[PDB]
Amino acid sequence: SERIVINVGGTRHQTHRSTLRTLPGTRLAWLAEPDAHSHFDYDPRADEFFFDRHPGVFAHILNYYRTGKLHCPADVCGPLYEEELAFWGIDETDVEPCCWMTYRQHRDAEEALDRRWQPRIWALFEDPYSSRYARYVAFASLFFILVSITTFCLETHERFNPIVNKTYREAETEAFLTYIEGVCVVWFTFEFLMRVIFCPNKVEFIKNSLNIIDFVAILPFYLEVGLSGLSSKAAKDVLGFLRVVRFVRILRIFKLTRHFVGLRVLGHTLRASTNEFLLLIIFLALGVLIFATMIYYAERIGAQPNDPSASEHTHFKNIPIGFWWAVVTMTTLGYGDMYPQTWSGMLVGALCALAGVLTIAMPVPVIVNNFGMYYSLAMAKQKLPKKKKKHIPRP
Amino acid sequence: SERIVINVGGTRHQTHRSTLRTLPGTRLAWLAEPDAHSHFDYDPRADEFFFDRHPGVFAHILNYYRTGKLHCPADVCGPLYEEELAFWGIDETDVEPCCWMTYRQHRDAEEALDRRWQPRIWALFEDPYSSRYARYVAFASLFFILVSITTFCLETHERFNPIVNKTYREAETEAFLTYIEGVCVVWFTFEFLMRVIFCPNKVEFIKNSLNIIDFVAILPFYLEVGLSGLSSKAAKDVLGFLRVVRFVRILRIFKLTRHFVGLRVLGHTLRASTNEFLLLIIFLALGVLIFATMIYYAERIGAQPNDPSASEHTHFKNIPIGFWWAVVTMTTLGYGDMYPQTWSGMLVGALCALAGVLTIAMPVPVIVNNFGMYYSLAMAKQKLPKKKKKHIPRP
Amino acid sequence: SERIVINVGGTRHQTHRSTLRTLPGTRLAWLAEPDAHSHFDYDPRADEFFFDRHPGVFAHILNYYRTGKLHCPADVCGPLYEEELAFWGIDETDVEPCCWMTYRQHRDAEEALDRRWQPRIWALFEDPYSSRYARYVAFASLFFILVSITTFCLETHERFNPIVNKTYREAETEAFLTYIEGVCVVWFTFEFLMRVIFCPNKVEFIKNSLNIIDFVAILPFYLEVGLSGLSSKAAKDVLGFLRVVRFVRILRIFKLTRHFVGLRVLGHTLRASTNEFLLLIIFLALGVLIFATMIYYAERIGAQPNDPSASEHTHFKNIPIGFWWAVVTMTTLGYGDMYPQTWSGMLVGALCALAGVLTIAMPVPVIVNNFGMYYSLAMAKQKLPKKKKKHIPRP
Amino acid sequence: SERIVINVGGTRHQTHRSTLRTLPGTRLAWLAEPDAHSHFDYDPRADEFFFDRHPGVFAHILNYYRTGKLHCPADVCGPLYEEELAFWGIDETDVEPCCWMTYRQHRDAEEALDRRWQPRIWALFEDPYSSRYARYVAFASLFFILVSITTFCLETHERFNPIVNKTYREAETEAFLTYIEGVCVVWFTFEFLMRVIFCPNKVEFIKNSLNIIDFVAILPFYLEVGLSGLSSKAAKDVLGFLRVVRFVRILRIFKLTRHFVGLRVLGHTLRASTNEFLLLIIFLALGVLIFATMIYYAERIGAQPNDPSASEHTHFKNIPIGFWWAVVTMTTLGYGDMYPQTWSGMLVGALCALAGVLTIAMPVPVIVNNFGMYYSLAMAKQKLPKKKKKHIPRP
Ligand SMILES: CC(C)CCC[C@@H](C)[C@H]1CC[C@H]2[C@@H]3CC=C4C[C@@H](OC(=O)CCC(=O)O)CC[C@]4(C)[C@H]3CC[C@]12C
Ligand SMILES: CC(C)CCC[C@@H](C)[C@H]1CC[C@H]2[C@@H]3CC=C4C[C@@H](OC(=O)CCC(=O)O)CC[C@]4(C)[C@H]3CC[C@]12C
Ligand SMILES: CC(C)CCC[C@@H](C)[C@H]1CC[C@H]2[C@@H]3CC=C4C[C@@H](OC(=O)CCC(=O)O)CC[C@]4(C)[C@H]3CC[C@]12C
Ligand SMILES: CC(C)CCC[C@@H](C)[C@H]1CC[C@H]2[C@@H]3CC=C4C[C@@H](OC(=O)CCC(=O)O)CC[C@]4(C)[C@H]3CC[C@]12C
Ligand SMILES: CC[C@H]1NC(=O)N(c2ccc(Oc3cccc4c3C3(CC3)CO4)nc2)C1=O
Ligand SMILES: CC[C@H]1NC(=O)N(c2ccc(Oc3cccc4c3C3(CC3)CO4)nc2)C1=O
Ligand SMILES: CC[C@H]1NC(=O)N(c2ccc(Oc3cccc4c3C3(CC3)CO4)nc2)C1=O
Ligand SMILES: CC[C@H]1NC(=O)N(c2ccc(Oc3cccc4c3C3(CC3)CO4)nc2)C1=O
Ligand SMILES: [K+]
Ligand SMILES: [K+]
Ligand SMILES: [K+]
Ligand SMILES: [K+]
Ligand SMILES: [K+]
Ligand SMILES: [K+]
Ligand SMILES: [Zn+2]
Ligand SMILES: [Zn+2]
Ligand SMILES: [Zn+2]
Ligand SMILES: [Zn+2]
Repeated sequence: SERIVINVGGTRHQTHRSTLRTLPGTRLAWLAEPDAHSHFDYDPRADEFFFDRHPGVFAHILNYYRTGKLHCPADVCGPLYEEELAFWGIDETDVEPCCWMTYRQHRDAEEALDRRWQPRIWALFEDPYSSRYARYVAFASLFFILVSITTFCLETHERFNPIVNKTYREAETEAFLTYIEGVCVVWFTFEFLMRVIFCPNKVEFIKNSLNIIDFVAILPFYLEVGLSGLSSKAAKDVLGFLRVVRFVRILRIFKLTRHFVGLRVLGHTLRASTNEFLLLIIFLALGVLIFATMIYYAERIGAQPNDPSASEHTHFKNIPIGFWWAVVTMTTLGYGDMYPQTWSGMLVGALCALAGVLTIAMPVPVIVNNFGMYYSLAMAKQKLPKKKKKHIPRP
Repeated sequence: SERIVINVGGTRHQTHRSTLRTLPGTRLAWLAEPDAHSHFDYDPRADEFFFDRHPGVFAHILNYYRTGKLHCPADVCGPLYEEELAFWGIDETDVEPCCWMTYRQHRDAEEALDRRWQPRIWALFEDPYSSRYARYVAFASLFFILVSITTFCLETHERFNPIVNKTYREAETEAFLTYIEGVCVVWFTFEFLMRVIFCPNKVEFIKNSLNIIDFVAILPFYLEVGLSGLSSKAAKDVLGFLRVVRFVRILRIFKLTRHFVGLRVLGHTLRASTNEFLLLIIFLALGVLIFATMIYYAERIGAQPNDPSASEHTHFKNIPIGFWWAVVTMTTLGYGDMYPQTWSGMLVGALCALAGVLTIAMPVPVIVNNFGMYYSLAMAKQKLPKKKKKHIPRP
Repeated sequence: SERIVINVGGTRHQTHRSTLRTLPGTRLAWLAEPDAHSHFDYDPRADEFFFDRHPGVFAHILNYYRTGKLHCPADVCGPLYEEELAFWGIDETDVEPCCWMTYRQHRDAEEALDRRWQPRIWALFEDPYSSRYARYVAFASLFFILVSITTFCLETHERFNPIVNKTYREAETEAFLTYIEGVCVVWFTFEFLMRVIFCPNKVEFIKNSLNIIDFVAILPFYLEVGLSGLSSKAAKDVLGFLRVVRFVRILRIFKLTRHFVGLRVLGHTLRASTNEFLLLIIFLALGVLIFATMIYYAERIGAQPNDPSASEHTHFKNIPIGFWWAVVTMTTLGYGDMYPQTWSGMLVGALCALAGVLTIAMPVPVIVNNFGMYYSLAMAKQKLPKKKKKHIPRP
Repeated sequence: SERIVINVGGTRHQTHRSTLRTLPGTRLAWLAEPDAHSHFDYDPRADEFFFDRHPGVFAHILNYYRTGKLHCPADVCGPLYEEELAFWGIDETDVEPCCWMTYRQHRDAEEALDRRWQPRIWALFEDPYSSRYARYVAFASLFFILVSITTFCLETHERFNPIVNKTYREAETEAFLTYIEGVCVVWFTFEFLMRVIFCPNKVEFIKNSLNIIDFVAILPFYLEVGLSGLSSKAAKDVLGFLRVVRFVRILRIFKLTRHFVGLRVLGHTLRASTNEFLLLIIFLALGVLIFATMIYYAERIGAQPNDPSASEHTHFKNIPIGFWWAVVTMTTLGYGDMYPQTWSGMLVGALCALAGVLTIAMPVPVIVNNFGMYYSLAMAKQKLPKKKKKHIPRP
């Protein structure tokens, strides 16, 4: 008589058949049919149906059935409630906004985070420490990347570019640094040559950004060597262009840091928080423009309409330079190259400081907390090494 | 015999009729009446009343009945407990302070966040991307707003105001920038004219701050054009005033950013955190005044009562300038235009730095966390698109 | 037979009499006695004892009885668990460290936050807005405090102290500012005189820090007026001392801000977080000393043992000045008056920057979070105005 | 018939014997054996097994049995769930990543935080305040450490090193400071001598870093005294070396601060967050290198290939100095000694500022939150003094 008792894991839940039918197409709606006594596990003597599930969360699922809103309990995790909803046939997109984010947190974080000697030669990058030879190769690669970066940094130092007035007063970098860069080049191009020759999935290897970086890093030395024969003025200009391009040597440390879990988590966080990064950029641009205009106008209060001497006493000659001042003041960087010198400009700068603090504190915590989730999940996955399931599902 | 059993969703709750009557005027108080056996769903054989509700939270409601204090469970959400309290007749303002904020969080966040061709022409701003023509119009508006802002920023640059000594050594802005601003004006005033002519709810349209901004942005060009005919000295002064007013061009980017969810969430957060903003302002003012006075006095320790040379060795000539120093030091901005040069002033500046850090870290986290709630709720509402209810309430 | 059933709010809990006796002196230990059948509410037919309490938390209390450790459920609040423990006779100091802080949070926050016309005249400060006359008096007091502060700030400005060379080239402040300070004095001393004459609890009134501040603020004007008659050189020195003491005028704004809930919450937070403030001070001192010594030594690498020219190229002449540099660099203030100019000093300064960031981020979040608790509780108490209890305890 | 009822603390849990056998080797798997009726507490009349445990968490353990995933309820603490899992034979390493971190938090924090007169003389450092004589000794040690640090700081001040041109224009520190350092030395070496003579566990005492620091602090004075007799030029060089080593006096304040709970918690946090510190270091190095290169190239846009005058207008002569600029800009320190002066360098500096803010805000919150856990746990352990257990385990 409209009375149905559901025994979920030893706990008897009593509700109405109309309440069960309120959500058609689900297991509890099917149970509310006159044929459930034969279509389900039914007890004639006890006059109740049995279910080997978790009653505590069945209570909340039946609360959805009863009221019309699907919430999520805070005493169990999202994955557990998801398994129970899947078993009961409840659509997980019915979760109310008051619980959706907490319910999805873990799944969202997981989504964000996720010849016979030819294989041996291709194993040079895969777990280099696994083999002694590959570990030694990795150590040599670290040496020859650090040395290349050091040579690139030193080539710009004035000590290594004494001015030669014989050939014409121009500068000339020392040749020993070039020789060290050359030995770096020969070793690193040996590695690149073996990687390119012994290369499965050629399309993927070419598309690989790290390999592209390696190729564009090795190109300039060869191009400079070849073009030196031409020894033309246009060849000199192209040599200058090649020197400009030589900066790609610093990008070979991303290969070294590619195995770092913190770096991978940071990359995943950057991919996930694109909206927050765009929000930060837009906020910063708005504040920069507004405060540059405000300081420009506050530093000219009481000035003549067109007198050129109005701008002779203020660092803020124009609004574009106020942009730089505003970004520096908003980031609390405060270089001091430009600062207000009037009372009105002083008030404007104070407002700029507080506004920058607040507008940067708006989305940076969101990005930081996303990074926290992803880092914690990665560390947990490390601390939980793969092992036997220990559980046998039913035949 | 004073013993009453309430069967809430299959779970039997046993309490005393005096306990039920402790809260008069509620459903459980009515149940505690001699006529509940006919006024409610009663089972003579089982001698208990049945309720198709959530027992887990009925336990806490009955705990309110039993002890006298209404708390809120942490295993269910505020909206769920609110529905249950509403059904049971419990006043939601009885929630104790230890649980009120958590119970209300979601509702507070939601409150904070909340001719035949004439409609087609009025659809120019409503979902411009919806129609191809309106999307093109929006692209053109973006172009003509960015170009206007660029021209306004460039007019203040010294490169575009060569000094003319013929007519009288004064500055004169280039005319090509004025011409580009003029084409910007003609397009934007075409848009404004159509918006004003085809305008439902004229009162609302006039009261609209964005439309007011548009009108005050278009006024100065027309006023300068008209007043140039007068060519009087007072007309020149009014032209200078119009140049000052010309700054309202930068306010036309708020129209572009008005569709941004981050901007709307920021606005809602600013509306909600007025108390925290006032607290921040008052704290900053107190600290600024106190530390300006303290540094003024610390830089004059051991000085003569009236010797004018006492202030010749310190940046802190007066307390008003100490205000600027104190705000700069409190925000950790540290421009460096003024800094203590004595030991006592050094100690005072250190105290200013720490005090500013703490007093700014007091309410900024509150504002940030409010922003976090509102942003998370808005993102959840986006991720949860409107769909079928999927639930049928009882006839 | 060692089997006892406890019916707590309709839920039957079955345990052993030895388990109940494991904690002597409590209600459940008494229940485990052969005389509980007459000393408690017992049901012979059902063979169980009845209790009109919350079973969900009785389960955790019985878990304490069973295992030996008292924990606190996260599905209910600390006050609720406290009431239940008090009823069951459990000592609340048995709570394990894994739950003690969460259990106590709310109570700790509450502890931190906590003639016939003679009363009318004494009501001048109590809710001044309550009476129209008192509100007008408060407005006048605000006016005469702001004006006094403005006069005090302006007296130090060079515009108001033109140098008089007739009487002897010394400075002399303008007399109109003194006259305005005098009218401020007469009004404020009228208020102070009425407060002192009509004064209940004279001991408390004298001990009041705000009234002490008022008296020390009014003293210097009278002392300067009286001592001007002496017109002696020692009198001039005492006049200079009185000018130094005149700074106490800025302390009369604490009276205005004493009614501010944010200010009161800040005071409570300062009282509560004394340990964290001491930790911050000690950390800062350690880092300052260490980094001052480190930078002093890093700026003298390769220098002569005693050559005086070693310190001619570095801002770090000594360690005491390195203290100032270190505090400025640790607070991320970066004035720029002193900075490393060597590679070793540069590394030391970088280490100082990161170390300061971390050591300041250590306890500042603790203080901030305490402030957050207290502010949230105060706002909740405001949002929950006093009303009828609505609940009637049993006779 | 495949139906088994488990009565856990008065609550009847009904499941299948196959469900119980899904996890072999556990208590519930043993219960699912035909001999459980004699191997466990069984009730023939009621046909159920009894367990004096917590049903609420038994429900989640049986949910593990049922589904195959072990989660952890959020309504109870990690230690409680750990005791229950241990009783039921469940491996605590089966906890899913969605709950592992919350389940382990407390245990991880605890792991991170963890003659007859000869003993009396050795009690000089153990609870010095316990005995009056030891408290006086501690006060004297504080005096003689602070005075030594003050003398060390003052010896580098130019006031105490007047230049002597008689003996040869070199500097000479005052002798009274040396005499005060000598009395400091005699007292502190008395303490060290008694500590070394009366010393249990000599190996541990020698290995103690604080005692090593004490010995290396006392060595230089004796070495300078002894070597002064030689009075050789090489002896003068070794005297300069000893002056350099004299810096170890500042390390004697770690002994004073070794009893501070905040310092111990900081040390534990540093030990625990090694991964986060390495992440911070690697992030900072990557950003510093990248932004130094970027600013170097942005300040030379449009410059000649080799013209020496290209670097005459920019602070960024090389990339190594850009390293210093980049670290200063990333930490928001902003000294101002070097800043971009071009538009491209300005954009690069802005990007550096935001990138530094974000990359420093990534792991610093993790370290801060670890510190928060450890500090809260230490304060809780203090607030919970050792007392009687009050609970008697079963014979
Ligand atoms: C420091 C910088 C970031 C500027 C300061 C930020 C806020 C103080 C302002 C700047 C832009 C403002 C927004 C600009 C325009 C709009 C659209 C406005 O909606 C409309 O105008 C639609 C029509 C109407 O009903 O008026 C709602 C507020 C909002 C989001 C504003 C909220 C407040 C904002 C974020
Ligand atoms: C850096 C700036 C913000 C100043 C430093 C802030 C705090 C160290 C001080 C400044 C003002 C102080 C408040 C000024 C006056 C009062 C009113 C006082 O109450 C009374 O005086 C009422 C009568 C009495 O019982 O004395 C309680 C403390 C409180 C809030 C003080 C708490 C401590 C405060 C916040
Ligand atoms: C930037 C400033 C704050 C200095 C850097 C802080 C930490 C890197 C150091 C400085 C002082 C150190 C503490 C100084 C001395 C001790 C006592 C030491 O215990 C003993 O020496 C007792 C006897 C023994 O077993 O050795 C335990 C570590 C601890 C707290 C140290 C932990 C690491 C600390 C906090
Ligand atoms: C301001 C500094 C810290 C530089 C900016 C940081 C991020 C914008 C960049 C710098 C280094 C990047 C990482 C460098 C290389 C890799 C390895 C890459 O994996 C591979 O290349 C493996 C082969 C392939 O499938 O391509 C995955 C992304 C990741 C972690 C990158 C993610 C994005 C990172 C963190
Ligand atoms: C060339 C004329 C020269 N003489 C003169 O008083 N002014 C002036 C006047 C008011 C004024 O308001 C201010 C003040 C601060 C910020 C600010 C404004 C704006 C222009 C209205 C918008 O942003 N600014 C400048 C001048 O610019
Ligand atoms: C013109 C006389 C001149 N000669 C002289 O010693 N002083 C002096 C003395 C003490 C002194 O205390 C200090 C120090 C630091 C901060 C501070 C104070 C106040 C005045 C009491 C309040 O805020 N300040 C200054 C002077 O101002
Ligand atoms: C007067 C002699 C002069 N010539 C010379 O090389 N030095 C020197 C040598 C090493 C040195 O180590 C450094 C470097 C950086 C920081 C630092 C140290 C300490 C002294 C060991 C402790 O803190 N410092 C200075 C000098 O001070
Ligand atoms: C000596 C030649 C001189 N003349 C000239 O235009 N350039 C130049 C050109 C482009 C350029 O791109 C930039 C700009 C900003 C950052 C940046 C780059 C890199 C080199 C490509 C990598 O990091 N930088 C510099 C010069 O360095
Ligand atoms: K800063
Ligand atoms: K700064
Ligand atoms: K700075
Ligand atoms: K900061
Ligand atoms: K500076
Ligand atoms: K600076
Ligand atoms: Zn919900
Ligand atoms: Zn509560
Ligand atoms: Zn616990
Ligand atoms: Zn889980």
